[PDB]
Formats: sequence, C-alpha cells, structure tokens
Amino acid sequence: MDIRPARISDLTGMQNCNLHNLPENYQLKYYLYHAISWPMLSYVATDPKGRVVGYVLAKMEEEPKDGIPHGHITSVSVMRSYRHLGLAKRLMVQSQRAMVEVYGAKYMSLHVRKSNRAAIHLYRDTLQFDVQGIESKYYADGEDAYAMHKDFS
Amino acid sequence: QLSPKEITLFRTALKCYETKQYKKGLKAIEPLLERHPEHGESLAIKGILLHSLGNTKEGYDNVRLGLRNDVGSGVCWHIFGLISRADKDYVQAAKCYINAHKLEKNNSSLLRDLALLQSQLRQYKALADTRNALLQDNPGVRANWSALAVAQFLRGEYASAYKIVDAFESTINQGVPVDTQEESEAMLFMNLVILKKDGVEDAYKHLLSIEKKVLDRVAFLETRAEYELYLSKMEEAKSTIYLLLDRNPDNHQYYYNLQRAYGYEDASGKVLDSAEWLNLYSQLAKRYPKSECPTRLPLEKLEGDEFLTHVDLYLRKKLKRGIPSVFVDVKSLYKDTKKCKVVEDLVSKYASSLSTTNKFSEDDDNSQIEIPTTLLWTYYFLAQHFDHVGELEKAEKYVDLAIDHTPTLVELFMTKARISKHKGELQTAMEIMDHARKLDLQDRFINGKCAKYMLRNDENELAAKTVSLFTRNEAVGGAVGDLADMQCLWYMLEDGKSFARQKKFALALKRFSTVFKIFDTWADDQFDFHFFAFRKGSLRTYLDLMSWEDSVYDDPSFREAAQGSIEIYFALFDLPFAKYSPKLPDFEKLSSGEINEEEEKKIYKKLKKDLSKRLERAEKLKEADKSRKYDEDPLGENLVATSEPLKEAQKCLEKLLPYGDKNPSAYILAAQLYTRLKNFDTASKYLEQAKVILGQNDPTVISTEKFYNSIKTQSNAA
Ligand SMILES: CC(=O)SCCNC(=O)CCNC(=O)[C@H](O)C(C)(C)COP(=O)(O)OP(=O)(O)OC[C@H]1O[C@@H](n2cnc3c(N)ncnc32)[C@H](O)[C@@H]1OP(=O)(O)O
Ligand SMILES: [Cl-]
Ligand SMILES: [Cl-]
Ligand SMILES: [Cl-]
Ligand SMILES: [Cl-]
Ligand SMILES: [Cl-]
Ligand SMILES: [Cl-]
Ligand SMILES: [Cl-]
Ligand SMILES: [Cl-]
Ligand SMILES: [Cl-]
Ligand SMILES: [Cl-]
Ligand SMILES: [Cl-]
Ligand SMILES: [Cl-]
Ligand SMILES: [Cl-]
Ligand SMILES: [Cl-]
Ligand SMILES: [Cl-]
Ligand SMILES: [Cl-]
Ligand code: NA
Ligand code: NA
Ligand code: NA
Repeated sequence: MDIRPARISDLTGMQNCNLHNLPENYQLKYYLYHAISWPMLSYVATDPKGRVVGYVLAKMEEEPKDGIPHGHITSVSVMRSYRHLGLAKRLMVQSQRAMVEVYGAKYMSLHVRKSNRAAIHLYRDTLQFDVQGIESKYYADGEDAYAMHKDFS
Repeated sequence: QLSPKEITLFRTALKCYETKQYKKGLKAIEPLLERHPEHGESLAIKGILLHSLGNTKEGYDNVRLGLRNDVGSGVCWHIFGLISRADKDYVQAAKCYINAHKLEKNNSSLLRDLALLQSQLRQYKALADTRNALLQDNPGVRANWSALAVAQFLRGEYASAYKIVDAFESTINQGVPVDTQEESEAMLFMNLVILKKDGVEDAYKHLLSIEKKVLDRVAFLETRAEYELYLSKMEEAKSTIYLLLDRNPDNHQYYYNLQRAYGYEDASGKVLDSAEWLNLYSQLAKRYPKSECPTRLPLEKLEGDEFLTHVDLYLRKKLKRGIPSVFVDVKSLYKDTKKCKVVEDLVSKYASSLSTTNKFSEDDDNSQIEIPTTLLWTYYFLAQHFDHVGELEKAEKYVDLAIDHTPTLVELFMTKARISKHKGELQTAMEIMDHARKLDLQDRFINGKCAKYMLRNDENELAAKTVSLFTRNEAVGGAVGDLADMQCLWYMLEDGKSFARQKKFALALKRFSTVFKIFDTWADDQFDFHFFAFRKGSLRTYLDLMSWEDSVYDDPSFREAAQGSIEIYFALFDLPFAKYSPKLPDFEKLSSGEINEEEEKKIYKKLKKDLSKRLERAEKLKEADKSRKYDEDPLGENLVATSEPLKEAQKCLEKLLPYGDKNPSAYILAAQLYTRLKNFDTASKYLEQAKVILGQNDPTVISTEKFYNSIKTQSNAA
C-alpha cells in the first residue's frame, strides 16, 4: 500500500514480482541497467513487510524515433492479491511525471498482447493511451502486440 | 626474437582475437610456434585463443608457459589478466593488470580495466590511486573526475572528495550543459559529500543553492524535508512535505514526516497531541480522497473506542466495495493481538446481521439502504481470518459458505487450499490449488502457486509440466531450465527441498547449486557498472549498488539453499549409501541397519545399477545441450558423488558465517561441521557463539553439543 520510487535494494523484489505475473522476464542485470541509466523513472508498491508487491519498470528510449525523446514502460505488474486497488495506475502516474520533468519526454509507449483485457482497459481507458498499431507475432508464443502511445499535450 | 616475416603473422594473431572467430588466428600462430616454442608472447596468444573458444586449461598451460618464458612482457601479463577476468578470478586478474601496466606505463586502457577489478574487489585504497592516474591521463572528460571523487568518497575521505568535485565544477564558468542530467546528479552527490563532511547545517544551505540545477524533483524535496526536520525548521518542513504529498499522497513516510513537522509525533513514537494528531489526518482526508492513507494509517496507532469506531467504518468501506484484498490490508493490525479480537468480533457480527437483514449490526436498519453481495467478502474475510488465527475448522466452514454462494471465484479456492495445507493434508491441498488454476488459465500467478503446492506434495514432474505453460521452452532443460536462466529463486528452492525429503540428493544438490549460481551472478552483475555508471553519471545510485552488493549474500534464499546443501553433505559423509540417492523406502531400510547382509547386498546392487542408468541418462542430456558455446556438465549427479562432502559443506558455509550473529544457525552448522572434521577447538567456539545468542535452553544447541560430546569422547578409547 506504500508506493514510492524504486531503489537498488528492491530491484530483486521487482524481478520476483515479474517472475510471478509475467511470461516475459529479464535477468537482474537488465533491472540494474534501468536503475543506473534512469534512476528516478521506476516506482514500487510495498506491503507491510517491506517486500515488493507491484512495480513499474520504466525507461527513456535509447534510440528515439525520429529524434524526439519518449518514455517506455518495459514492465509493470501487481501480485494477484493486491490487484483491483489502483496500485498500477498510481505507479504509472508517478513514473510518467518523472519522464516529463527529468528527461523532457514528449510521450510514452508500451506493448500489450491483444488478449490481455485487464492491461488494455488500464492504458486505453483509465490512463488515456492511444493504440498506435499492431505488431504481428511480437511475443514468443506468437501472439500479436498492441503498440500503445500516450502523447503529452 | 626479431624476425620481419613472423611479425605480419604475429599481428594477425592479435587482430583475430579482437574480431573473435579464433580459428583463423590459431592458424596464424601454429606454423611459427612448432619450430619456435620458446617465444613467450607467442605461447600466450595461442593460449587465449585456445581459451576463448575453449576449453580450457589447454589455454592456461600455453599462457603460463609463455608468461614464464617472457618475464618480462606486458603482453603476456595482459592476456593472463584477460582469461582470469573471463573465468571470474578477479584477485588474480587485478594482479596481472598491475604487472601489465608496470611493464607498459603509457597504456591507459590497462588502468581503465584495473579500476573495474579494484572496484569489484572493494580495494578502495588502490582504486583511488588508479582513478587518480586516469584523471591525470585525461582530465578532459568529466567521468574521470566523478570516478575519483566517488572512489575517495568510498574510502571515507570526504574532504578530498569535496576538493575534486569543487575543482571541476569551477572549470566550467559558461555552460550550463554539458548533459544537465550529469550536472543534476553531480550536485546531489556533492550535497552528499558536504552532508557527510560539514554536517547537516551546511548541506541544507548548499541544497537550497543548487535547487535550480536539480532535475530530480522528488530527490530534492525529500532530501530537503530530511534536512529541515533535522534542523527543527518545522514550518519549512511543513510546506515541503506538503509538496511531496501533492505529488504522491501514497507515500507512508511523508505522513510520518508531516506529523513530525507539526510536532504531533516524535522521531520514533507518536507523542502526543493525540486529538490534533487525528485532526491532521482528518484534514488529510481533504487531500483528495483517492488516497486511503489518511484513514488507514491512524488505524495503526489508534486504540480502544476510537479504534473500534474507525475500524468499523474502514471495514464497512472495503466490504461494500467488494475488495478481495480487504483482509491482507487489515492483517498487519494483528501485531498486538488485542485488535485481532476486536476485528474478529466485529466481522463475526457482520456475518450474522446479513442473516435476516442486508445491513450490518442492528442500528444500521435505521439508516436503511442494503447490500446484496457483502456476505461473500465477509465470509472470505472470516475464512482468511481464522486460517491466520489458526482455527481451520471455523475457517474451512466459511470458505465453503463462500464457495457455495459463488463457485467461480478463484480467490476462494486459494484460501481453501491453504487451509488444507495447514490441516497437514497436502494432497487435497494440491488438488484445490489446481482447481483454482483451472479457473484462470491465462494468469501466470495462479499457475505458479499451483506448481508450488505440487512441489510441497513432492510432485516435481507434475509441477514442471504445469509451469511449462508459462515459460519460454526454447532450449535448456524445459520449463525448469528456463526458470534457472531467469533467476527464479523460489522454484529452485522449493524443487530442491522437495528432492531433499525424497532423499533424491543429486537433484536436490543441483537445484540448490542453481540458487548459488544465481547469487554469484547477482554479485558479478555490478562489474560493468564500475565503468557505465560514471558514463551516465548516476553517482548516488552507484553508491547504493555498491552497498547493496556488500550484503547481497545475506538473504533468506541463499541461507536456505546453503543450509540445505550442507545438510545433504552431512548425510553424504555419515551414510555410505547416500551417494546413490536411494528411494525413501530403501533409505529407511539401510538406515535402520536391522536387515541382514543378504538383503543389504541386494539393495546396493540395485542402487548402483539405477545410478548407472541416471549417469547414462545424463550423457544423453549433455549430447542434447551440446547439439543446439557453453554447456552444462553436471546434469545433477556430479555434485553428490564428491570425494569429500565436508569440503563442499565448508564452502557453502563461507558466506553464511559473516551474518551469523543475526542468524545463529550458521554457528550451529559450523559446530556440526568441524565436529565431524575432528577439529574440536574450532568446533566448540562456534558452538559457544551459538550458545550466547538464543542458547542455553535452545533445542538445536543441546542436540549439537550432545553430538559434539559423542564424537570428541570417541576420538579416544576406554
Ligand atoms: C508493458 C507491460 O508489461 S504490459 C502487461 C502488464 N502486465 C500484466 O498484465 C500481468 C498480470 N496483471 C497485473 O499485474 C495487473 O492486473 C495489472 C498491472 C494489469 C493492473 O494492475 P492493478 O493495480 O490491478 O489495476 P489498477 O487498479 O491499478 O487500475 C485500475 C483499472 O484497472 C482495470 N483492471 C484491473 N484489473 C482488471 C481486471 N482483472 N479486469 C478488468 N479490469 C481490470 C480496471 O478497469 C480499473 O479501473 P477502475 O479505476 O474503474 O477500477
Ligand atoms: Cl544490460
Ligand atoms: Cl508471509
Ligand atoms: Cl520497502
Ligand atoms: Cl536517455
Ligand atoms: Cl525499447
Ligand atoms: Cl487516472
Ligand atoms: Cl583507505
Ligand atoms: Cl563532477
Ligand atoms: Cl574528512
Ligand atoms: Cl520521522
Ligand atoms: Cl483497541
Ligand atoms: Cl502460500
Ligand atoms: Cl514461476
Ligand atoms: Cl512440506
Ligand atoms: Cl569506481
Ligand atoms: Cl569511466
Ligand atoms: Na524477470
Ligand atoms: Na505463454
Ligand atoms: Na551495460
């Protein structure tokens, strides 16, 4: 229930939260890579015992499209127990603010599989994302991915 | 030495190494070396190529023979440092780079690499000297300045760090960018230097001066509030913290800080102004109601009648909304066990109110309205509650009430499975969990929990099939092979512990060794950031990375895997039949020693043949990995066949001991280890250390000492 900027010490906790609800995983060095390259972009939700419950792994695009800077959500999830609370929405708005203020991001982007109803309903409806397009067989299982964009204007 | 024709080939040998594909380079080395074996540098280039593709000591032999032949040459030392760093032997690699640089002082790249090794080995003394020599080589780049200041900051020399940052910052009078992000992060680091040297007073003044330069708005404001609270500037902290709540009113520490600024709360406990303390939180309800903190946070410190009033409104609030997480939220309030009864009796009354009416209690019928589905979440709360309290009879009765109402809800079956687990019945617990998974096939979470309960019931293969649904099954040992690559700690631990109680030691040792490998990887992952962090200029973050890695092996997961490995290594030493990983029925027959020599020989003949079949199976697996480079030699049997399990147990104990004061079990295991090693003075001291903490009446202490007395008096004879 405590949301806050992510630290180095809670990176492994984010990885665990990712290994629990996503198919869709990276090794810790890539989390380390996010912390060092963009230290204030990632946020974390925490249970009373100090363990990571939800998170948002955020970054700025290393190779920007057309030269305009923009943010990218690489991963976000909440443990099944703590869902339907507002944790994800609140994690996103904190990370979004940091993208704009620190890095001057003109927009933000992510990928979602077409069959994920909870995710789409989160971005397109409550977070006001637009569907930029569809990427064929983006995921390992061959499922198509919606490319979502939120323009800041 | 000195030939014109061989030079063109000697260079192609090196160029081929840089471009990888080491087969071509070796082709340029061989013709020259067979007729000139005494060239040191030459043997070395042959070695690293034979090392680079592999494998492995074939290279080391050519390297070491070449390094002995040329005393003498920085080329031989540089390459020896390369293969050492490649093989993760850092103390040896660092010693190679210093010798490589002593022979070639004008080569700065060696120092650039050396600093990485010295940062990894946490040699702050030599690191500073190296970062300094690099700064003198290229004072132009900002990174080399930060690297020296940070290295000096880590040594505790804050003053020297201050001069370095201040010297550089003055060399740019025009600007402002630069990066503007490097500048922002550098200033925060400079403010950290000042705070660590000139105290909080100076650090606060400096922070206010650099406000225009800091891009990270949260980092600034949080650091400001920490300072303003320390200097007892309450009116300033009051407003600053308010800026933080505006940005993120879900951050608990902000409320604890705002309360402290008003003086309604001390640095530790909340004293006093208990009336105005609530009043603040009531005004914090004006902070847009989208935040639950103003109502929830006081529930921690409230008591008596005012707690009952607020916990009632809070519970009703989440019950009417139908939040499944309602118990997990309130759950932490049970720390005092008095509120536990209060909450228990309150929601028990919620249960029988919804009986005749649809409204809570009695007097709520005067305020009318009604609720249709609240009985579910009341039942579900009570189901979770009594399971936590440990009733299990009352608990299971409630889930059934919830399931009878709505059979399609997954969470209801999650709790019921837990209760069966607490009842000691694992088989039915596993089945219920699988039924819950069947209710959601697209959710990896419910799938993972299902595999866990399968593991707890010692169905390893059934669990592997279950996780095979959500894993990338391309290459290495299936779903489980992928779970190891993704550093999934819980599965390797649960799988290994399962093999452990099934007396399958080879596989248990395998799973535990993977946890070892995961932690070794995490410890090693920081290596590249001893360079990259100064390129991005994330200084305060790099500091956290360094301090995190220092205690990285102090973890429940590593402890459990190390403890489990040592326990199995003890069994390998004690029982001669443990190496064959006997089946549980076969394990108990040989452990009882009541069987005759006729039956005993029969079991061993079977156990050996079955081992051979596993060994034969392992080879087919290795052939599979190879054809698909780095393979895996131990498919699980290599560990359990160790010549001395005591040594391996001793290795596993290495990273346990430094944290042994907070985890006295490490001292106990140590005592048990050296007792078997016939080294009693080293065994007794560890036993004594474990006796100081938690000891005297402790069961694990007396059983170890009893074991200690049995072996020590057995060293002699009477
Ligand atoms: C780039 C990313 O990796 S894309 C893929 C994201 N990862 C996953 O989906 C993994 C598994 N799922 C989850 O972890 C979570 O369900 C998340 C991250 C999708 C949502 O997080 P939550 O905290 O539970 O949702 P949150 O409460 O913050 O957001 C609110 C909205 O989410 C929507 N929502 C959340 N879960 C669901 C659901 N199961 N069904 C329908 N809608 C849902 C609601 O519409 C809700 O709107 P509301 O304001 O009217 O209540
Ligand atoms: Cl990386
Ligand atoms: Cl727990
Ligand atoms: Cl925390
Ligand atoms: Cl960037
Ligand atoms: Cl990307
Ligand atoms: Cl919103
Ligand atoms: Cl020192
Ligand atoms: Cl600097
Ligand atoms: Cl000093
Ligand atoms: Cl405080
Ligand atoms: Cl009370
Ligand atoms: Cl559990
Ligand atoms: Cl998993
Ligand atoms: Cl068990
Ligand atoms: Cl360094
Ligand atoms: Cl550098
Ligand atoms: Na991961
Ligand atoms: Na999949
Ligand atoms: Na890197």
